[PDB]
Amino acid sequence: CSLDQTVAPGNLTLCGNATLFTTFRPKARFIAPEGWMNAPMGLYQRADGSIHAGYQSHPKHIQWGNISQGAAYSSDFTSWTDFNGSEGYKTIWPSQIYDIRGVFDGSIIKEGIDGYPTILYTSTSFGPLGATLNEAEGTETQSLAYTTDDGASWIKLGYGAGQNPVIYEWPETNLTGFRDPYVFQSPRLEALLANTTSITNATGDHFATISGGVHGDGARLFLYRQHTTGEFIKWTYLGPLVTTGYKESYGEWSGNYGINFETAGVTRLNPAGAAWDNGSDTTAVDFVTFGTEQGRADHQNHWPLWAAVDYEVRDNGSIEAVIAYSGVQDWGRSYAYASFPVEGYRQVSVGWIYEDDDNVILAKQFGYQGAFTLFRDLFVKVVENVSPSTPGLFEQASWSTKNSTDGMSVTVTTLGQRVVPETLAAYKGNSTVSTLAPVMLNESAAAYTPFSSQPTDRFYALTGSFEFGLNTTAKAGFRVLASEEEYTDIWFDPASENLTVVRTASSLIKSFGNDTELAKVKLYEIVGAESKTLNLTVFVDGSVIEIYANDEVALSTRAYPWLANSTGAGLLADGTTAGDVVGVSGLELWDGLVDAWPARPANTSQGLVWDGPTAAMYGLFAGY
Amino acid sequence: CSLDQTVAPGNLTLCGNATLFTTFRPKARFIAPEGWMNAPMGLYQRADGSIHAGYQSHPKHIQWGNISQGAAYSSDFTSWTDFNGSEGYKTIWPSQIYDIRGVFDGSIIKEGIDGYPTILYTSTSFGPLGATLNEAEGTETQSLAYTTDDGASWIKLGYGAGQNPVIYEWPETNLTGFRDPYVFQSPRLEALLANTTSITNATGDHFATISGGVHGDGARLFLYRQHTTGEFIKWTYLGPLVTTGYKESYGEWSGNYGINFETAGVTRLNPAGAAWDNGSDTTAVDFVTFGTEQGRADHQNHWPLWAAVDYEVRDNGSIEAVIAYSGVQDWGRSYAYASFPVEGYRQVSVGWIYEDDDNVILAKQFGYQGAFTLFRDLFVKVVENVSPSTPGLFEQASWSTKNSTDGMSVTVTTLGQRVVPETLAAYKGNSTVSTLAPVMLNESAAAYTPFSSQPTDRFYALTGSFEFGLNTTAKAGFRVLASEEEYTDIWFDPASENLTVVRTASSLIKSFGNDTELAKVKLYEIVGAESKTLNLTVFVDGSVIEIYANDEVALSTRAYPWLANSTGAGLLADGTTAGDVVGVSGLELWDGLVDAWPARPANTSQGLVWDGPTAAMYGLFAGY
Ligand SMILES: *[C@@H]1O[C@H](CO)[C@@H](O[C@@H]2O[C@H](CO)[C@@H](O[C@@H]3O[C@H](CO[C@H]4O[C@H](CO[C@H]5O[C@H](CO)[C@@H](O)[C@H](O)[C@@H]5O[C@H]5O[C@H](CO)[C@@H](O)[C@H](O)[C@@H]5O)[C@@H](O)[C@H](O[C@H]5O[C@H](CO)[C@@H](O)[C@H](O)[C@@H]5O)[C@@H]4O)[C@@H](O)[C@H](O[C@H]4O[C@H](CO)[C@@H](O)[C@H](O)[C@@H]4O[C@H]4O[C@H](CO)[C@@H](O)[C@H](O)[C@@H]4O[C@H]4O[C@H](CO)[C@@H](O)[C@H](O)[C@@H]4O)[C@@H]3O)[C@H](O)[C@H]2NC(C)=O)[C@H](O)[C@H]1NC(C)=O
Ligand SMILES: *[C@@H]1O[C@H](CO)[C@@H](O[C@@H]2O[C@H](CO)[C@@H](O[C@@H]3O[C@H](CO[C@H]4O[C@H](CO[C@H]5O[C@H](CO)[C@@H](O)[C@H](O)[C@@H]5O[C@H]5O[C@H](CO)[C@@H](O)[C@H](O)[C@@H]5O)[C@@H](O)[C@H](O[C@H]5O[C@H](CO)[C@@H](O)[C@H](O)[C@@H]5O)[C@@H]4O)[C@@H](O)[C@H](O[C@H]4O[C@H](CO)[C@@H](O)[C@H](O)[C@@H]4O[C@H]4O[C@H](CO)[C@@H](O)[C@H](O)[C@@H]4O[C@H]4O[C@H](CO)[C@@H](O)[C@H](O)[C@@H]4O)[C@@H]3O)[C@H](O)[C@H]2NC(C)=O)[C@H](O)[C@H]1NC(C)=O
Ligand SMILES: *[C@@H]1O[C@H](CO)[C@@H](O[C@@H]2O[C@H](CO)[C@@H](O[C@@H]3O[C@H](CO[C@H]4O[C@H](CO)[C@@H](O)[C@H](O[C@H]5O[C@H](CO)[C@@H](O)[C@H](O)[C@@H]5O)[C@@H]4O)[C@@H](O)[C@H](O[C@H]4O[C@H](CO)[C@@H](O)[C@H](O)[C@@H]4O[C@H]4O[C@H](CO)[C@@H](O)[C@H](O)[C@@H]4O)[C@@H]3O)[C@H](O)[C@H]2NC(C)=O)[C@H](O)[C@H]1NC(C)=O
Ligand SMILES: *[C@@H]1O[C@H](CO)[C@@H](O[C@@H]2O[C@H](CO)[C@@H](O[C@@H]3O[C@H](CO[C@H]4O[C@H](CO)[C@@H](O)[C@H](O[C@H]5O[C@H](CO)[C@@H](O)[C@H](O)[C@@H]5O)[C@@H]4O)[C@@H](O)[C@H](O[C@H]4O[C@H](CO)[C@@H](O)[C@H](O)[C@@H]4O[C@H]4O[C@H](CO)[C@@H](O)[C@H](O)[C@@H]4O)[C@@H]3O)[C@H](O)[C@H]2NC(C)=O)[C@H](O)[C@H]1NC(C)=O
Ligand SMILES: OC[C@H]1O[C@@](CO)(OC[C@@]2(O[C@H]3O[C@H](CO)[C@@H](O)[C@H](O)[C@H]3O)O[C@H](CO)[C@@H](O)[C@@H]2O)[C@@H](O)[C@@H]1O
Ligand SMILES: OC[C@H]1O[C@@](CO)(OC[C@@]2(O[C@H]3O[C@H](CO)[C@@H](O)[C@H](O)[C@H]3O)O[C@H](CO)[C@@H](O)[C@@H]2O)[C@@H](O)[C@@H]1O
Ligand SMILES: *[C@@H]1O[C@H](CO)[C@@H](O)[C@H](O)[C@H]1NC(C)=O
Ligand SMILES: *[C@@H]1O[C@H](CO)[C@@H](O)[C@H](O)[C@H]1NC(C)=O
Ligand SMILES: *[C@@H]1O[C@H](CO)[C@@H](O)[C@H](O)[C@H]1NC(C)=O
Ligand SMILES: *[C@@H]1O[C@H](CO)[C@@H](O)[C@H](O)[C@H]1NC(C)=O
Ligand SMILES: *[C@@H]1O[C@H](CO)[C@@H](O)[C@H](O)[C@H]1NC(C)=O
Ligand SMILES: *[C@@H]1O[C@H](CO)[C@@H](O)[C@H](O)[C@H]1NC(C)=O
Ligand SMILES: *[C@@H]1O[C@H](CO)[C@@H](O)[C@H](O)[C@H]1NC(C)=O
Ligand SMILES: *[C@@H]1O[C@H](CO)[C@@H](O)[C@H](O)[C@H]1NC(C)=O
Ligand SMILES: *[C@@H]1O[C@H](CO)[C@@H](O)[C@H](O)[C@H]1NC(C)=O
Ligand SMILES: *[C@@H]1O[C@H](CO)[C@@H](O)[C@H](O)[C@H]1NC(C)=O
Ligand SMILES: *[C@@H]1O[C@H](CO)[C@@H](O)[C@H](O)[C@H]1NC(C)=O
Ligand SMILES: *[C@@H]1O[C@H](CO)[C@@H](O)[C@H](O)[C@H]1NC(C)=O
Repeated sequence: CSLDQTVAPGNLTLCGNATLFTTFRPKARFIAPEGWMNAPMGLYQRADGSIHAGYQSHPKHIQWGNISQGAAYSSDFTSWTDFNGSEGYKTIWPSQIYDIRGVFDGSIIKEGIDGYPTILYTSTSFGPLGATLNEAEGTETQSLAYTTDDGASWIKLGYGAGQNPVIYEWPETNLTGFRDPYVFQSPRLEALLANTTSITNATGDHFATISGGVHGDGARLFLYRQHTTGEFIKWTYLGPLVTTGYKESYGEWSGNYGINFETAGVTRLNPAGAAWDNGSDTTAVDFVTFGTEQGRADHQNHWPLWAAVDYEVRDNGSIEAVIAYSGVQDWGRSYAYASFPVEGYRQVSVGWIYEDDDNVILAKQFGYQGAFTLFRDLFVKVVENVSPSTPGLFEQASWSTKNSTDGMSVTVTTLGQRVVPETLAAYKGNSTVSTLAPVMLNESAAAYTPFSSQPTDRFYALTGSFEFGLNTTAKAGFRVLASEEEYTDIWFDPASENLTVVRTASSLIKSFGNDTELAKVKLYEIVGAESKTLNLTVFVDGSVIEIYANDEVALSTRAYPWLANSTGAGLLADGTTAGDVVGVSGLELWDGLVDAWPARPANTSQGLVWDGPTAAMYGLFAGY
Repeated sequence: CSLDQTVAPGNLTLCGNATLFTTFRPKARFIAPEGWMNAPMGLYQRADGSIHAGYQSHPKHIQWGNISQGAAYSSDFTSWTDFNGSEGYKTIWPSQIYDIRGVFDGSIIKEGIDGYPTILYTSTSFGPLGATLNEAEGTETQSLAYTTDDGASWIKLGYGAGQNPVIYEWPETNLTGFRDPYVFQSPRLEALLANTTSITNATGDHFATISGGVHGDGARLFLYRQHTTGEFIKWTYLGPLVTTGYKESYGEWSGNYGINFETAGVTRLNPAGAAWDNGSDTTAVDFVTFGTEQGRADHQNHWPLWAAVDYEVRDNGSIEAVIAYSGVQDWGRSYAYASFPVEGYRQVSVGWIYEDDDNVILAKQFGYQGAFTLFRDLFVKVVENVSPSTPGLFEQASWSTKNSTDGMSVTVTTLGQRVVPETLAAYKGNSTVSTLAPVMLNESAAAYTPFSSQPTDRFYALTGSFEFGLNTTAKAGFRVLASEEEYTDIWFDPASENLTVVRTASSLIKSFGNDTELAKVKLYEIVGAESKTLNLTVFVDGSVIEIYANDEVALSTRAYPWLANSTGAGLLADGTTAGDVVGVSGLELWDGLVDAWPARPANTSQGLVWDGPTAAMYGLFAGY
């Protein structure tokens, strides 16, 4: 095993465990110290204002198993500190018959058991578990634990009648899944249900959704309500909140609803952020965010989606969330988005970016798998004075339109996402910032034009505003992690409305994924404008490439170039001419970003272990 | 619910939990503080000379489940103190994927991991588990834990490759069971295998048996040897030690070998007690003790047996224990005998006495189930100068015979059992002792003759020597727990060789078992004697009646008389005449015995709990 990054890569499968630990590793974002991670969980803002972030964790392994909550905290979403207790950075782990198969995703009741922060989580036990298997009742249940030390440790309720697990009966037969409880308060839902509480007797101030579906008949999001305020044992099933069809698709802008939901949550937003009104705010919109499985040919069969919904009250005292429009939270290699409330009327969302090594060829050599996305403020994105001649505008696919009284302009509403300002400020302030001169891309434009200032490593951010003609057929964008022989191309093609990440040359190492990523982006044309603009921001962080367009479209992906000098970046141009010109302005490079884990050494591997021959006997975990 | 024991019992099923806690409860023996107990486990003499006793335990329940090690200690086998830690009186419990279904029986390596006492135990996980089910590999494995605080707590080895569980591969396919590891040192077996260690490479000083069987083909005791001295991870399977047939019986004196062995152990004894010679002691005999299941129509389908064995060395470096003669360790409601070494060349055996409420009618009202037997010294019982005209003597069923050179007398050898002297001394010294005049039972004998001194409660011991004519047809014995309306009759009938416990009148409460207990007892007639003698000792301890004959035959059973005055005792006589006389001598009553748990209050119930609806979902434990 040679680690010489000045020559072509050898057979890297001969390299030892964690020998490639630092080679491709993000430095500027949330990531476990080592080993396997997946979904964010247990997210909450603590009493001191800091953020507690949990994650699905399997230390010293590079595949999923014995799944536990790893945890850390931060005052600014950006610089983090690991918890360190008797189980290292874990704070909840399988320990009881009801959760011994895995401590799955859960969410936080801020004022819970004895007034303490309390997690409601999916406690798993034995038996077939999965949307494509014959799962039975009891395999997935929902259980409580609380913390008396602000997340350093959690105490589970006892096992038994009137204690854990607190939710165990399936609300309908033949479920594809029954997990990922999302607990939330909702003045909106309370107001809607207030006239029906005699029917159900459920009057608590917390609601919970559980994600699942029904075999052969599509996904379901089940709504429960806390039966009595201040009491956390009894949760009353109201009814299905979201019901979709077996592999139903709302269309090209909306992914596919698959067969089963995972990590679903419910929020209410207005243009500024989170909305906590009872329905009286006419600018507020109700949203559900949710993962779907088995409705996609690639990306691990997973779509991270969202929908704007209009609530209807059923005669039996339940709520139907009728989908008004439906979109995609991230178009790339991410999933398991969780959102949580943050002071100052914010709702913040974060997901998991998986690797692109699905055949598990170099995972042991990494010594870890997975990272988070950046933390994102959610809000209602409102675009005013939109031209009615914007192509495809009245499809109203993942947005709504409201015509002006005179019919000459439109107001567009959709889900907005932007990186939390704390992270952008910290990134910029710790980076070498190069403000770049604007560039007209015309007949003289090369295919690739390096920026006048270059990155010094694989940790940087770039932004630019690309102004296109209304009938352009030109393509433009950014090339990143670039040398002569390796590079990743991010293109926007206004004629097709497609944002693509072409990865055919991303790496000389042939075992990593190289499929082209694709997102749809609607450039809402403004009344009186003779052009249309794409604001494109890209974060490069080890192997992560995380792309944001117009505070709306997100696409996370992976690139693993071998060569030490595959760090460059610049502008891409295709079919730009004297007549079909792309004006690029607002160009800026941030080199360095932030060291997100200042207390960690460069190599936090503790080695990898094998569970031994019993892993295959039990049949629950891969064992490595 | 009336608790008036001066009148007939009402409907006691209306009584609350643990309302009958003290009514029938043993006071003079080892018993858990409350709830369910079964098999003794983890038995060892600690460095300070005290005895550590573990037991299969399910606190706050009255059926088996979440099975754990409860523990206590004693300096004299007789007066005990509970451990008290974070889990009350438990010291090992289900906590890992490999043992979450139950911490089953295990035994002690005195100088184990890092020099500490170490338990090798059956760690159970999910799946069908049982001799009549389709069990698979992995459901029962064997794991290690060690104690740094003399049994107050145990630390398990980690889960994984080269750690726990340490034995997981089935030695043969289609096992009926794979549990109850019994670890022991054996100069005998080491000497026998010393010439074959090149074949197996197993040279350690500890052996371990694992109890089981093969579907359709009878029970098996599998022999392992520690691969290397001072190392405890690697155990090498040598071969089957004991192989018996599907429901094979050695005869009327030997129970039935059933389909599967449980709690089997291996020892070597001589007339004084334990023998640690390499084979050079010609007075020493190798014994296996073992439970069998599904070879009995009653007594929970369970026989606690023993066999004298002659070891043969196989060509593959394993040992065949060929059964020379075969007997019964206890003929009544006991099972799960464990034996362990005690200083002064002793091997001490103790079992579990279950209740006689198999339909679980009053178990909740008790608030507990089960107790131990008394602790018993094992030894080789040798009877000299036996008359060749002793009926059935040369059947050599559960004994061996050696003729004198002249053929006129025989030496009989069998397994001896007697209550440990520490317990007899403590019992006698703390009791009101009445030494009773001898009684000739003849034509004037009533059916029942009360002793001249009577017990004052349900805690007493009695002994007597019954001298019978060689051709008697008379029966005699003891009546205990007796009033006019309730009593339990213990009869010996020399003509049939049957010791019986008739329980048709044991209690006015009709839900308890009332079947007649039966043991075979061989009165070895002595050359020149014109009579034959039965030495019969009976311990009455709450509901336990524990009977010993001739330091050889043991029979444990249960009686639950309701009336407060059903405590009396005396002599039984049937068919005694002027000519057929039974001389009773050496009569003595010990009233009171010992308070075995002096620190415990009278009622140590902590209430009972229900596991809730998930118990049936998981399908592992009854849930109460
Ligand atoms: C199979 O068997 C298994 C083993 O038996 C069984 O698991 C066990 O289940 C039981 C029962 O559910 C659990 O017991 C509970 O424990 C809770 C606390 O748990 C935390 O702390 C314990 C103990 O910690 C000590 O010991 C450890 C180990 O040495 C140390 O690490 C600690 O530092 C600490 O040490 C100190 O104390 C020791 C003595 O205890 C000393 O020896 C020592 O020197 C130190 O001084 C830990 O062991 C726990 O860890 C385990 O669990 C966590 C997850 O929780 C895992 O991550 C971890 O790996 C371990 O597995 C854990 O950290 C108790 O709070 C709980 O007690 C209450 O609940 C019951 C009702 O169910 C009540 O009877 C009781 O009164 C308590 O409730 C009161 O208090 C709470 C708040 O405190 C209130 O909310 C409640 O309303 C109530 O209030 C009352 O009192 C108030 C105040 O007075 C009053 O105001 C009110 O009005 C009211 O009256 C319970 O004891 C046990 O933890 C499990 N153990 C394990 C190992 O799993 C399993 O379930 C079985 N399975 C099946 C299928 O049956
Ligand atoms: C799913 O995830 C699960 C959770 O992660 C996982 O279970 C966990 O598995 C790990 C890995 O196997 C276990 O970790 C081991 O722990 C052993 C000790 O275990 C006992 O103590 C711990 C910790 O106790 C502290 O914390 C608790 C809880 O707060 C307190 O109650 C205690 O009082 C104590 O508190 C103090 O310390 C804290 C910090 O640790 C402080 O915060 C605190 O303030 C106090 O100061 C307990 O938690 C354990 O309880 C659990 O387990 C018991 C059964 O064992 C249960 O009954 C109970 O309910 C709990 O479940 C327990 O009591 C460690 O000994 C062990 O460490 C060694 O082994 C590894 C190799 O595997 C080595 O890397 C390491 O070096 C250690 O080995 C050395 O030392 C031993 C002797 O000590 C030697 O034999 C050995 O050769 C080696 O020697 C070396 O050093 C020598 C000396 O320098 C030298 O001479 C030699 O030459 C050599 O170099 C390991 O860390 C962990 O306990 C499990 N936890 C739980 C909750 O289950 C599970 O397996 C996963 N499942 C799957 C399927 O993957
Ligand atoms: C005395 O000790 C007991 C522990 O032994 C304590 O707890 C009680 O334990 C008993 C079992 O011994 C429980 O009985 C079972 O109850 C089931 C139905 O429960 C629901 O209704 C009752 C009555 O209104 C409620 O009290 C329960 O509420 C509690 O539990 C819920 C969770 O469900 C919690 O949310 C609450 O907070 C409470 O904790 C429940 O709502 C019942 O299905 C079950 O069924 C069988 O058993 C009886 C008797 O054998 C049969 O008649 C019947 O046919 C069923 O038999 C089954 O047999 C086998 C399985 O064994 C199957 O093959 C069959 O098909 C069949 O299903 C049983 O009756 C009791 O619920 C529980 N009480 C609790 C927790 O409060 C007592 O509390 C304790 N007393 C005191 C004062 O401390
Ligand atoms: C680097 O990290 C790893 C952890 O990932 C550490 O541990 C190693 O982990 C790997 C798995 O990643 C283990 O590989 C597996 O080994 C199985 C056979 O093991 C035995 O032989 C080896 C080699 O001589 C011994 O080292 C082992 O000894 C250890 O374990 C025993 C317990 O058995 C202990 O008693 C010892 O003390 C040791 O701890 C064993 O004796 C092997 O069966 C398994 O099989 C497959 O995997 C490969 C690669 O994918 C395939 O080629 C092959 O076809 C098998 O594929 C399976 O795929 C699926 C299941 O995934 C099935 O559907 C198929 O049917 C098929 O079975 C695998 O190769 C390795 O044993 C283990 N080593 C240990 C514990 O020492 C490393 O130690 C660590 N390195 C360092 C330096 O720290
Ligand atoms: O960690 C559990 C947690 O993650 C979620 C959301 O993705 O489900 C994950 C899921 O897959 C994981 O487990 C498999 C092991 O077979 C592993 O290959 C995969 O990489 C993991 O993401 O967990 C169940 C059980 O494995 C799968 O059906 C599901 O796809 C979330 O729903 C859950 O709380
Ligand atoms: O506690 C386990 C321990 O006991 C032994 C010896 O008797 O096996 C007991 C055994 O039965 C127990 O469990 C059943 C529950 O179905 C209960 O009804 C019974 O009263 C208990 O004695 O355990 C297994 C699994 O339950 C049974 O097949 C077996 O009969 C010993 O072998 C083991 O270590
Ligand atoms: C980058 O590295 C490769 C391999 O060392 C080399 O061939 C190339 O010239 C380097 N310089 C660049 C891309 O500017
Ligand atoms: C569907 O549900 C029932 C239990 O409600 C179960 O018997 C059945 O096996 C399930 N699965 C299928 C494939 O029908
Ligand atoms: C309420 O009605 C809806 C629509 O029919 C149904 O899906 C849901 O199960 C009902 N809620 C119940 C039975 O609690
Ligand atoms: C919205 O505006 C467009 C363009 O003026 C028009 O075609 C459409 O009918 C309008 N919709 C409504 C509801 O008035
Ligand atoms: C650098 O990053 C840290 C950690 O996020 C942040 O607190 C600090 O303000 C940043 N430095 C600047 C803006 O100069
Ligand atoms: C644009 O994307 C869609 C997928 O939504 C695809 O069908 C189409 O071929 C793409 N067109 C171009 C030119 O990239
Ligand atoms: C024993 O008690 C019962 C019921 O109180 C009574 O009938 C009987 O006379 C009592 N005395 C005895 C058996 O000596
Ligand atoms: C017997 O053993 C094999 C595995 O060795 C297994 O396939 C089979 O199902 C077992 N049970 C029966 C009843 O044959
Ligand atoms: C040794 O031979 C015996 C008798 O054939 C056999 O039962 C046992 O399995 C053998 N031991 C092995 C293969 O380790
Ligand atoms: C043992 O003694 C009996 C009675 O004397 C006799 O019948 C039998 O043959 C003797 N056995 C041997 C081996 O000499
Ligand atoms: C009474 O019993 C205790 C506890 O077993 C024992 O130590 C003591 O010697 C006994 N009293 C006597 C013999 O007087
Ligand atoms: C004595 O016991 C045996 C069982 O071993 C039985 O067959 C026989 O009938 C009994 N005889 C009498 C008279 O009790």
